[PDB]
Amino acid sequence: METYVNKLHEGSTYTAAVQYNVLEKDDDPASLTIWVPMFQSSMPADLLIKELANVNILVKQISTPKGPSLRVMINSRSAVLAQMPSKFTICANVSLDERSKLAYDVTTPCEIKACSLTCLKSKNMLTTVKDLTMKTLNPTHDIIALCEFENIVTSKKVIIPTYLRSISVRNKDLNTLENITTTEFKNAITNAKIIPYSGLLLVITVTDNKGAFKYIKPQSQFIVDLGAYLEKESIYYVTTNWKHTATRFAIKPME
Amino acid sequence: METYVNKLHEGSTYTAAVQYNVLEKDDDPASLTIWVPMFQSSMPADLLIKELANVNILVKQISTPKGPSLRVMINSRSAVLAQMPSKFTICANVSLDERSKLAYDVTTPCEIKACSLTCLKSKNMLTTVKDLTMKTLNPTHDIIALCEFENIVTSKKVIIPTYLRSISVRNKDLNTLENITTTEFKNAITNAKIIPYSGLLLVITVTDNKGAFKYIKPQSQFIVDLGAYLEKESIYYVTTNWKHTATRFAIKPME
Ligand SMILES: [K+]
Ligand SMILES: [K+]
Repeated sequence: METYVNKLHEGSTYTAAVQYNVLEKDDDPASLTIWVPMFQSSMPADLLIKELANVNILVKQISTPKGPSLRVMINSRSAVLAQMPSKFTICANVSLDERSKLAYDVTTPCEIKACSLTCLKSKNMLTTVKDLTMKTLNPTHDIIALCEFENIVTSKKVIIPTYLRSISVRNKDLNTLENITTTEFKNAITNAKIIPYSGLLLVITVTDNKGAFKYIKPQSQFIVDLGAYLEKESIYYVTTNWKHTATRFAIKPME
Repeated sequence: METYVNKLHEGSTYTAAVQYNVLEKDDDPASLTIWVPMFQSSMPADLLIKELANVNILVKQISTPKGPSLRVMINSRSAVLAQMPSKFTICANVSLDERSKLAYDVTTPCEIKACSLTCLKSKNMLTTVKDLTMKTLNPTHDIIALCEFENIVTSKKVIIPTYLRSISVRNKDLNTLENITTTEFKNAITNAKIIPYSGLLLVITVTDNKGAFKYIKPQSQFIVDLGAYLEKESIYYVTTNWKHTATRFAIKPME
């Protein structure tokens, strides 16, 4: 099994962000990716990944008010994985590969092809997009991150534009935008990481609270979902073959 | 242009449920389907469809907290279509066909290939799945509608299972289920309609409020989204080629 460890946060207690790529144990197997609800651990990541790799996964496709969902079961957990959610539900459209299909309401064993563990800061130092929608007043502009990938098989470039937040900008600040797209903000976008979680997850390190980072807790990790953009993709194919090559941004007047 | 009128409700004032299948005006065109927020009209449907067919549609793909979305603009509206939403946003993953792609933030004219108008009861006589999630106490069972289609090109059968509601069932009622899956309920499922809206929309006529229909307003239309199940399909292909052949149900103990 292929394993991946990315120590974005290098403190002893951290938030584990775990994603498995799996394959139905059957002829004509469905292929799908499962991300586990975040949980805190204190076992060093290079040891925790060995435990994560040894679990057994079963899935069941079900119908919910939101549409098709996958019920996930994780067992064969070792003692440290008491820490880890073992029953939970994820979106089937994101999780399942293009052309991959599961019968409904049948508990289905899956073989693990790969396991990725990303270490993030503690939950109180994580900021979401939803968190920030409650932090603006009559905004004037949208901030979008432009996530650039190269498909290493085809050489094709791919841009995924992901919404970050809306803000209000003073007219005088528009001349250079320097009070909004501060040096801190620009460097944080340039150096942002995209890792295998929620399909893909953009992680921006918020180094202070000025301008485009206003009302964010300093030294937070601002995490952003890309999986909604991967519904029609195979997530395992994407995390194997889409090389993250750059992150840019756009500040757009709102519509 | 192909047009479709389904008079499910045959009163003079009705809720118009309108869906357009369109094609980007370009070489290598994207194909997509747009459904319009429901609105009330009193123009007879066989006349309103002529006005609906004459509109002009433009779309713009944008990024939002929920992922990729399509901003829709409708103009070339005649006087009666003052009644109709002319600017609104829908989910891009449902709307856009498999393998169909739009550049971001570019307002894009679309040619209308087909227009469907379905007449539903007035908004106060429509019941949603969300409405009913607030109408049960420690439920014991889920009710699922099993929507059966035949693909008329390939002859393949397709079942879309859609969640309706959860309910609590008395132990004594389980012997025959007759107090839950009443004669009224059974006939309403058998005779349910699926029409081109929200991708596809299941419409169940609620003929009374007993058993599986408890806490629903009598003579309501219980409307259920199938579009979440069509993300990886082409909606125009589906409404042209998936013939609705039956509707069944399952009452499942909850998990
Ligand atoms: K997918
Ligand atoms: K679709």
